[PDB]
Amino acid sequence: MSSFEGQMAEYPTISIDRFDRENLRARAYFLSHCHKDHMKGLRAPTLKRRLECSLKVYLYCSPVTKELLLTSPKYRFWKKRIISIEIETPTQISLVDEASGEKEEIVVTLLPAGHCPGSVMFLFQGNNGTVLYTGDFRLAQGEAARMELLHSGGRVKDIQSVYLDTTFCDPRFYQIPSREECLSGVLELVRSWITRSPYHVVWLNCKAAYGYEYLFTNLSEELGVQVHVNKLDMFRNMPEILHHLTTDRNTQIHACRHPKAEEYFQWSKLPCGITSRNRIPLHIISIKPSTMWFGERSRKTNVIVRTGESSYRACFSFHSSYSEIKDFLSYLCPVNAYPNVIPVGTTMDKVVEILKPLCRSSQSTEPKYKPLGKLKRARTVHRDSEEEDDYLFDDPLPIPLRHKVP
Amino acid sequence: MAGSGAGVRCSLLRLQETLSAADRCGAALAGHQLIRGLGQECVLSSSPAVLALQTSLVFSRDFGLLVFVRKSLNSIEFRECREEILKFLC
Amino acid sequence: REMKPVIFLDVFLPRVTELALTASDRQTKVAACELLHSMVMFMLGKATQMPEGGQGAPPMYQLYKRTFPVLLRLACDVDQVTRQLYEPLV
Amino acid sequence: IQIKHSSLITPLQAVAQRDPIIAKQLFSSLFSGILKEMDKFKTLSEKNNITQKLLQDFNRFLNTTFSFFPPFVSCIQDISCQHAALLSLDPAAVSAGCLASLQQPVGIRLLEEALLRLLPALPPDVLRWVELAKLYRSIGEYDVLRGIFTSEIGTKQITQSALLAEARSDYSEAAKQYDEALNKQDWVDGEPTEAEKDFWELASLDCYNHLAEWKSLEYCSTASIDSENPPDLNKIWSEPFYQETYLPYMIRSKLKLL
Ligand SMILES: [Mg+2]
Ligand SMILES: [Mg+2]
Ligand SMILES: [Zn+2]
Repeated sequence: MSSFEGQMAEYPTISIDRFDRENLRARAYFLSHCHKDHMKGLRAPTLKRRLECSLKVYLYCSPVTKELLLTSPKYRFWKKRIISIEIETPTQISLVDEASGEKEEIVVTLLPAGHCPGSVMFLFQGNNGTVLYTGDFRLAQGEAARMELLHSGGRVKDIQSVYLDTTFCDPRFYQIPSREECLSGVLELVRSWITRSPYHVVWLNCKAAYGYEYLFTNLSEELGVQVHVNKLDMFRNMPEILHHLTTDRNTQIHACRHPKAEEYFQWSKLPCGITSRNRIPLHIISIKPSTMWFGERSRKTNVIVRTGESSYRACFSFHSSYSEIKDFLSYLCPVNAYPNVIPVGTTMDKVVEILKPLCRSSQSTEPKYKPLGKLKRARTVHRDSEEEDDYLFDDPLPIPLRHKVP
Repeated sequence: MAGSGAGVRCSLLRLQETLSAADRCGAALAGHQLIRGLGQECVLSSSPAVLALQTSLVFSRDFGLLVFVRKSLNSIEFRECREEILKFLC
Repeated sequence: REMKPVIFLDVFLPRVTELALTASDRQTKVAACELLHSMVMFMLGKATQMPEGGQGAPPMYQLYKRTFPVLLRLACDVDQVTRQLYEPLV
Repeated sequence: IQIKHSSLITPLQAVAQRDPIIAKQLFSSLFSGILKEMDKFKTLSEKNNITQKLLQDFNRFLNTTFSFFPPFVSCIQDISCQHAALLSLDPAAVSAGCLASLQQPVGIRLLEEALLRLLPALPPDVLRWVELAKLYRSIGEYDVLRGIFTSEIGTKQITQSALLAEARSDYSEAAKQYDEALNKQDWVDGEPTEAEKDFWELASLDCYNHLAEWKSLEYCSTASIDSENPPDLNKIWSEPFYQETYLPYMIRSKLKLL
């Protein structure tokens, strides 16, 4: 999910990954990647009506994001309003107002996120300092020190705020394995399965639309088989991905999707209508790459687990784990840090108190001096009546006199 | 507003001043944003002292939510605002 | 180049031994160990140098009595360099 | 044993860069050696000029400092102790440095060597005795304090009688004698010095503190800081001598009364 309101505190004139209610007054739109939770309001009728009444508002995103977005027929009205920006290329954006001729320049830099085709970061630099928006990123430990654009002369830049992805910001997802390990496990399993007979097929229950192209491409390169998907016209301008997918159902590896694909697999049938070739039945096994299932285990588990006679689960996460998030935020050391999404189990307060010790808040101060005036006793209640005998005791000490005047 | 020590109070003051911004849609959006902000702020509160302070501020008879809805009921532009107010009150 | 001021090294010996024994800093400890080795060599040279005048060699017994335990405890130190330096010396 | 001079000089200066005590000892030794070698190398006038420049630099060091690094101050004063030409340091600066760095013994040694060696060479000896008395009071040596006040500072018989009464824990008679001496006008022999009157004032403050006379104590701790009959308490923050002499007794008396 995306708990972001698509509006930074430093630059409220730009909205990122959210165009629902208050972002209709923004001067520039930014899109991290092409996931549905980061595209709320992008197809709204009010936004459609606003686009046809303005000329200076644009939608900035990665070129791969533009290719994936313009392929959908529902978003083709953005064809003349999308401006793609290369990664690691500092460009100047003009936040010109429509009504008044006022203008404001800001410098944005796109950084790779390693999440899905077209996923990038947004690094803004303007009058209110430097802010960073890492929407659904994935960085291993020790990789934050390798980003060239986040360093200024060998040291980390002065970052004011970080709107980081906190999908797995909880002690349950302590150290998620790298995607290479899950890839190797899935490759070994699929090889050992399909190497027996040409009728052994492997399903890949991939929930997200984008993010699993790495697995498909590497399985195709290591097995020579082409994965089956529903639609592949979206990758028509991406040769390195298009030549690994196929619409034909006569392939072994499959990654097709369907709302009722579970019952179909239970009936020994892929999501595609084909259930057998040449009237010879097919032997199907299901591999579901996910991460939330592994975050609920109670003992030592493996990357490739077997939950049934023809069912498997793989730990394939496109989100940074708790340790990776902590390492990234501690290396950046920003003034503030806001969670974009709250975990299902965790709440807002726990994520906030986890992220706070990592922020650059190393500034303490002694409490303000509370004055003490007008003492709480006016009259001397401890006064004596001065009745004595004056003979049992020695003479009183005479009052001293001091005439020195410096 | 200068009352930034307790963000709830300044949020309520800005929400009250919103009703005088010629009853426009942009004012409605700003008011809805302020309402959601003050709601998510009052929800995360856990200490009972600041909790009582916030529940006394939001139900005040000068800039509270009830007087805000009672005076904004004649304006159709603040439909989502009253809905979010009622949801936060629930 | 034009003078030779006389410096008495026995005023540094207690502090130098204390450092060589219990210095936390590695550079400070190794520097104190080298300085103590050089000072022990200087003590031997002074004790063996015979004044050609009527005065004999200065007695180093009061210095040996408190230097030898430090050298023994340094020659069996957990540190590799200190042990390899002070075992042949002992 | 056939080591080279470098094999001894390099580790020595290496340790000196990382240990302040070794650095303090090495600098003092080198300073004394170089000052001793120049006797057989220069003439009397050149040595006098060099020692005057050294004295000026040490006075500038002791006067311009805010951290009061104990090794640095102790090294400067120990170097000044070893040479009779550097014993003329500013006594006030030495005492302030020793009170700020908690190095009272080395300042006591410096002042005693200045009072001994420079004896044949306000008077400077009186100032040195006052600073030495303050340094001894700062460490709780009250017997030596009273000895100094009887032998060098005090010159009248009233001072001797008051100190004799104070030695027997008879603080009332001592305070009466001190008040009589402070209010006296007809001195047959001569007028008392300023140091003696300051000692009288401080000893009367001490006697009033011992007798738990809080009203007299608060009167005497503020009657000599301003000209107006109702004293302005903020005048204490003007003089560092005030901040050290009258502030503790005034605060104590006010707190006791409250
Ligand atoms: Mg998303
Ligand atoms: Mg994502
Ligand atoms: Zn299929």
